[PDB]
Amino acid sequence: KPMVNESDGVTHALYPQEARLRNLTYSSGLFVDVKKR
Amino acid sequence: MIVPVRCFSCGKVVGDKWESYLNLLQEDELDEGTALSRLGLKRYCCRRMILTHVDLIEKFLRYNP
Amino acid sequence: ATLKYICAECSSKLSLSRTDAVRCKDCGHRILLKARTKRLVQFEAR
Ligand SMILES: [Zn+2]
Ligand SMILES: [Zn+2]
Repeated sequence: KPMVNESDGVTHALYPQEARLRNLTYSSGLFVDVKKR
Repeated sequence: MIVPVRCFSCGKVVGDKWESYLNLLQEDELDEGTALSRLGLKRYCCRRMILTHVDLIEKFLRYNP
Repeated sequence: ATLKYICAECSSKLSLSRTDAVRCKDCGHRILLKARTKRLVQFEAR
C-alpha cells in the first residue's frame, strides 16, 4: 500500500490528502521474488 | 453553506426561518410548500429562497481543526 | 501567549526557527499552518 520513503525519517503510510499538499506521488511498492540459480 | 440573511430579490429577512422551516418538516411533518407558507414566505422570490438553499456548512463542520 | 505555527491534525501551537526540522511533538504529520496575524484586519461590510 502507498508510502512515503523520505530521508531523515522512517516510511510513513502516505494518504492522498498529504501527497497533494506535499507534492508527493501517491504510489506504492513493487516487489518480485527473484531466483538466484 | 448557511442560510441567506434576507432574500436576494425583494428584501424580507429569511435568516431566521431556517431552523423553523427545517422543523415544521421532520417533526410537525408538513410538506415544504406549506411549511414555507406557515413561515410567512408569501411571494416566490422569498419562497424559492428557503426551498432551494443547500446548507452545505453542515458538512463543512464535519471536518476537524 | 504568542504562537508561530500549528499542526493540521492535532491543532497545537508550535513556534520554531531554522535547524529544528519542520515536524511536530507527538505525531509526525510534518505539515503545519501559520496562525493568523496579530494586527487585526478590517472589512467593508457591503
Ligand atoms: Zn423575496
Ligand atoms: Zn502534530
